[PDB]
Amino acid sequence: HKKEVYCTVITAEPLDKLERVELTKKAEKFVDAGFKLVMQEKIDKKLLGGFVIEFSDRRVDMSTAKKVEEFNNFVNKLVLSI
Amino acid sequence: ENDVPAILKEIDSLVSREAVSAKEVSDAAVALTYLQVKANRRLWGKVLEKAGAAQDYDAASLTNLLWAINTGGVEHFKTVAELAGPAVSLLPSLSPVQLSIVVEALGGAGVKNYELYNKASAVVVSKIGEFKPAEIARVLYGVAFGGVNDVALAKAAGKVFASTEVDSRTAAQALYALAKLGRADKATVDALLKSFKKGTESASDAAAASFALGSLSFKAEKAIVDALKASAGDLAPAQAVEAAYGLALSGATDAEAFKALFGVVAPAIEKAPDALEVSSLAQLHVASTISGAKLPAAVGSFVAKAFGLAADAARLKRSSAESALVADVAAATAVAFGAQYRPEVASAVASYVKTAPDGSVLDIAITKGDAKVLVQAVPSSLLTSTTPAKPLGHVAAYSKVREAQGYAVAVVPANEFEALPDQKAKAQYVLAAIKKVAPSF
Amino acid sequence: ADAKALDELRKPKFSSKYLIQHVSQKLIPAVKEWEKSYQPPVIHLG
Amino acid sequence: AVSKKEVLYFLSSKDAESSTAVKSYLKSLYAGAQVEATETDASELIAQLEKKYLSAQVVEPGVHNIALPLGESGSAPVKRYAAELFNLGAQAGFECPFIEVSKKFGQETATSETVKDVLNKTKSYVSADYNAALNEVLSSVEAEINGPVLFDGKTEGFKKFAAKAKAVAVSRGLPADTILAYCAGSANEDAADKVSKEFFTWFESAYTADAAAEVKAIEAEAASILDRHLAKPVAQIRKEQASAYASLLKRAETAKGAKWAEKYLEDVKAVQWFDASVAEAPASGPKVAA
Amino acid sequence: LTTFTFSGLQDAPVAALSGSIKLNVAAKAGKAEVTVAAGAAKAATQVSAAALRKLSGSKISLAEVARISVLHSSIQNYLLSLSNERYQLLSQWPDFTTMYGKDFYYRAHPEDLKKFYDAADEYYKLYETVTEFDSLSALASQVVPNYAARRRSTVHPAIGSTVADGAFTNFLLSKQ
Repeated sequence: HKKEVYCTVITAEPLDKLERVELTKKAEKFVDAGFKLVMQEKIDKKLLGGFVIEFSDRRVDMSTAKKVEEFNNFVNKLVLSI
Repeated sequence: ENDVPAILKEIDSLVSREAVSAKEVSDAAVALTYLQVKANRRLWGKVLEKAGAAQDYDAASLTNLLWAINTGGVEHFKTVAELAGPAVSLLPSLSPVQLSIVVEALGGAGVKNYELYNKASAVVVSKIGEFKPAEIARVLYGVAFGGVNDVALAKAAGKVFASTEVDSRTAAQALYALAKLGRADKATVDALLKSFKKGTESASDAAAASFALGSLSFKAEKAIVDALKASAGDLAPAQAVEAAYGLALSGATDAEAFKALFGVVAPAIEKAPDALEVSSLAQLHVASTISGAKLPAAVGSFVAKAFGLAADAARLKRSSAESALVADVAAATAVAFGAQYRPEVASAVASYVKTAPDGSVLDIAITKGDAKVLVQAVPSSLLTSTTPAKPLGHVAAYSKVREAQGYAVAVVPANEFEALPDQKAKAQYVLAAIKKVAPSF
Repeated sequence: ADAKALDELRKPKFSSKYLIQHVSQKLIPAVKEWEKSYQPPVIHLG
Repeated sequence: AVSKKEVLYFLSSKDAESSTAVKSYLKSLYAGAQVEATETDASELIAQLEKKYLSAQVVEPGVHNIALPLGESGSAPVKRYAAELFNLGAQAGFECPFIEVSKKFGQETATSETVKDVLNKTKSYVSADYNAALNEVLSSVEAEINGPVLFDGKTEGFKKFAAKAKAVAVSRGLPADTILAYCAGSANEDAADKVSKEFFTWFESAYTADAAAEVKAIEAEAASILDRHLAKPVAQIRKEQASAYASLLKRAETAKGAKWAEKYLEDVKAVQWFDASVAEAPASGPKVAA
Repeated sequence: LTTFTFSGLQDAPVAALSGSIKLNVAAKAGKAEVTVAAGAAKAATQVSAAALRKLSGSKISLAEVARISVLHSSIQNYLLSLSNERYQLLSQWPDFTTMYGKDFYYRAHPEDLKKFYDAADEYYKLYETVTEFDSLSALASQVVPNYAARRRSTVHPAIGSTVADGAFTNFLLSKQ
């Protein structure tokens, strides 16, 4: 009924408030509609940067550790393909 | 009775044999140096091949062959660097003059033999009274250009150069060694400059002393710039580049010496632009910019483009500590200009990366209207190795050449910036430097 | 052409330098367009 | 030609074809061509991959220009070989090997809170003997404190692990006090000079030992290859090498338009030129235009 | 070699050390007369200190002219030295052809004689395969690539086990 979805956002560092509003505007595009987003902040320093949004239904891994791992896998698949 | 191709033919038949001992190779190299053989490269190749193959080296043949290699201008790193084995095995058997010549040749060639330079520096500082000042100047030049930052030998040599009067060639060699070591002592360099009053035996001595004064951010001697003005034609174009570069870095205003040096080096680029290294053409652009003396227009545009190339090449192959320092100084510059949140800091740091007019990349370049500020982070590699730790002459060189492109250059050294405990104090330091250089920002 | 210059004769013959240059020229723009087209997928937990 | 990043990596090089490319670029600039603006873009991951491949393009011809000191007496040919590899790494944009592998240790375990994750993520760069000894030390310290040792550096468990690790490092031959005091620095420059001389004694011994180990491996491989070669009759050797040469030419001639295959066939032609130039005059050697 | 060199007539050699070539210099104030004699050839010139200082202004960069590469030539030279060692042990072989006569044929057991002739053919095979020196270059091409793959390290071309072990001591025994 009410357009509220609960999520857990995990970052490497404690959030700045401009970082908070930019992350909120980034994470409002993963929800279905103009839903209000009630996030909970956590800290994981194994994440190097970015964020991991943990919904109950789904996961969005926009961390930089997942990015460099996808980078290394893509580079390895190209240099073994060539 | 007097035939130089015939004696070269006999030397070539001597070094083409099946078994040539080290005495014969040493004598062939010494004769090739005394005959001043530069056009016959294959004869020097045969001599260096037989020098590499020779296995019975005593003190005299090793010393004479290393003298001949160092004096003839013959560089082949494999043979000379494998000649360090005879040097280490004969180092107790060497006299002070022979140890001097051997360490000078193996250091000027660039041999990375830490055991050789450590044992030689231990020999020299162990008995410093047995060595006369030309010998400790050659050993200091050897351990300096062999990659050893031996400050015990530099202190002992500075004590001797303050106590004993030296020749101008000895002082120029010692200044060149201290300029590679990055030691801007005022006790030693003042003695080595007061020795530069009896004239110069060679123009390469005055050129090396001028380059060494410009590197250590001293001011030019009038005798050195006068000896460079008198005999500028005795230099190679790369030596003329380093002479004019050290004169411009030292702050000399003698337009006649710069005119002579540029008239030496500028037809060499017109004959072959690709003859000199790009670092030498960048040094020529620095000298032409700071001195203000002109060049030919094609030569001036070419050395401007080559300065852009050399700055870009020094930025691409930059050390990682210098990259971290540039990132830290850029973050402090972003915080000093009104960024208290991490995305604002990252966006400002990425916005500071701008393209120079000569095609190179400036890391921290802020513009306001028509005013430009270039924050220049200086790593510890470009600082003076002595305990005051000032930036070297190349830092002021880059500052003056960027100022000629209309950039107010704020110099941020590594020690002063990394002395601060937090980012707010670092932003205060960077903002104080920018306000000291350009108060409009 | 029976005599060659020293700068032509100094180079080693069978090095993998042009293989590395070819792999770099095929790898760098492709990984650039991967970098500009990067979007992390939405992983469903279950 | 070059993509203008290649020429910037080849400015400080001493390799032959890179120097001819740099010289032709400088002649083109003296002709009056404008220098292309260097790119002020690319992400850190994209920039580091380009740097890796450009440094490989500098290292690969320069490795082939270095004579291996095979079957030599004395430490000076091995020191020449190590010095040439050092200067080649400096020409390709690397720092000192000590600093460059310390970068790898700091990069691979930048986010590691325990010592076991450090020993498992830097496993490729540390010897298996030293890694196993440090793992036994870590298991002993985790047994005595009944807790995982953390990588903070101020806990007492890490201090006990660091004491026993300094013990095993001294036992394996590494003067860990000298290595620590060199990277830590000193207040006066004289004590720093003493520590630096002891460190560079260790460091020269270390890279001489690694280069001598590489030379011994190449020597043993060449002796093994020659023994299995000399076990054969002559005709089998001739047909095997002719078949391998024909297959390599067929692999190079399958690719047309590739730069590497064009350079491969040009180098085959230059080897044939070398053989013809030696055949014209065997006592003088190859004809060098001078 | 560096840009400025400071060696010349100052501490120069005055005499040759071998009898194959004779050197006599006469060093006056800033100048010298050199006489070099080898065989029937003699040369007597006059060299200043400034000329010897000008001599190292232009560098002679001596460089190897190799068939394939300096690395390949070093590997092939080591293969040639090992083939020389096997050639020595094959040259210490006994002369079996001194026992090819019919008296040695008919005094001998027939199976021992066939063993002897097979041993002679085995020597001819070994000597023909050790003198196949033109194969050695191809053997060098079997050593070059893998070694080169060890030199294309992502850390450094000159990194080894001991340097990385000492750097790991510095990394671990320091905090974080």
